[PDB]
Amino acid sequence: GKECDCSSPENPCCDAATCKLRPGAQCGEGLCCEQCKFSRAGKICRIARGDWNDDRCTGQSADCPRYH
Repeated sequence: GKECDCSSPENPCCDAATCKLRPGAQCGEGLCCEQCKFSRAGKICRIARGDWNDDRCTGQSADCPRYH
């Protein structure tokens, strides 16, 4: 599988030995993740352009997906 919580091998929020959150933070990298923390759900992890469901950052998500 793949547990690379982050993509940077120098990030303090993740770990290179296991490519995953090293500290007790809540994320290694994303658009809705404070310095080692999960933003608050109901947040905007992106901005669609016409009609659909925005990428409301979840209370357990740090990056942002994409529907359109």
